Amino acid sequence: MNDVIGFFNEREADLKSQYEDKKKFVKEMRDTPEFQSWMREIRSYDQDTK
Amino acid sequence: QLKEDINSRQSKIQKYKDDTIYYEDKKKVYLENIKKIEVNVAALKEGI
Amino acid sequence: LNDNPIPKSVPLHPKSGKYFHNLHARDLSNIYQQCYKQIDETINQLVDSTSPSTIGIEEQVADITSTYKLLSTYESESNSFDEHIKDLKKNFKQSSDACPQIDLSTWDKYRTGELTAPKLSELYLNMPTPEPATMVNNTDTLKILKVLPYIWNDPTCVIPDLQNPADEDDLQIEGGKIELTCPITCKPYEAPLISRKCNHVFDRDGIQNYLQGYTTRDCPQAACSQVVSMRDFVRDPIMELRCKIAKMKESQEQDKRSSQAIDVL
Amino acid sequence: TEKIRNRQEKIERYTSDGTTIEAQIDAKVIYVNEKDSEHQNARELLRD
Repeated sequence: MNDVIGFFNEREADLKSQYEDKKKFVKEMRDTPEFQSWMREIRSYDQDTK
Repeated sequence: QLKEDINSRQSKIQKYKDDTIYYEDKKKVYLENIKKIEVNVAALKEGI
Repeated sequence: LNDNPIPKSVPLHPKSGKYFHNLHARDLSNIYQQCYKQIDETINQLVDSTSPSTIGIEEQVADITSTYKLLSTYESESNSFDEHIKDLKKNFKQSSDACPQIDLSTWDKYRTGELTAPKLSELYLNMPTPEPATMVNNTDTLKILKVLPYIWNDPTCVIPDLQNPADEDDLQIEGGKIELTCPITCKPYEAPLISRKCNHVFDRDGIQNYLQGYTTRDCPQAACSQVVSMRDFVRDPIMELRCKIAKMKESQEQDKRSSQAIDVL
Repeated sequence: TEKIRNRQEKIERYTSDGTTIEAQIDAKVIYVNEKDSEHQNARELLRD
């Protein structure tokens, strides 16, 4: 079970790598306001056109 | 005391034999892996 | 079942296999052989310290031979026990040699209940007893006993069927007709020797004076045409035991005669 | 492969060392048995 705990440690390291990928995704979610300021506005500024 | 030491080193020799068995197992596993990978790159080149 | 978070069954690991091979049984052989040797030497010093004036030797030989057979049975059952333990550990190692790998799926399968890896617990709690047979009776220490009874009547006699192992008490000791002196030396021998093929007792000095000079010399007695070599002869302590017991009885009767001469004078 | 070769060289050197030390312990057993006859010799001298 100590060996299994080491396997759990490597698995949680893989899960931390997955969280790093998710941080890259929320950075892609952060890269969205770069155009979402215009993507959220195309629903509003052109009232009749939209 | 040294007879018990002989018993312990014989047990260590048995452990080393089991470790060599496991190493040969993982070696043949890696051999099958590299064999399938090389036939994969073969079938790739045949066509590439 | 979920009573224990750890799985009820678990495969074997090489790191654990190291210690598993490091397992060893206690050195019972040396202590058992040394207690056997001390028991037989104390039996010898008992049968040496005996005296014909002491009455009531039957009960004492009975209890010492009961103790002897008890310790022999205990030693044999302990030998069978350690042999069965070795067989059980071999079974454990051969069952763990086919154990699966170690990962999360196997852990989950063994936690939810999977009778795949049998532990040594259930195999050791209900381990089958060896029940050893063929009681060890070929030991010379087992031949030492029973020679003290039936000797105060006629020590210089040996019944021909005394070597019959049909009786349970190591022999069939009875009165017969045998010679106490060596015909080669014509003197009561103190160092006797007898082989299993010739079945004739002779003095060591006489037999060595008769054996040297020819590479193949038969026994002086008849009814045995086969040749007897040096390796064929075996050291039977029962013969010298009987001779020294007869010498002790003679010294005791001489002391008794001297004391009686003291009283009458 | 380097694990296998060092493990097998350790196994063969341990086998040679085990043969040497088993001859050594045989000689030492004969020595302690012959000194046990010297033990009983000194014991009989003390008894006398």
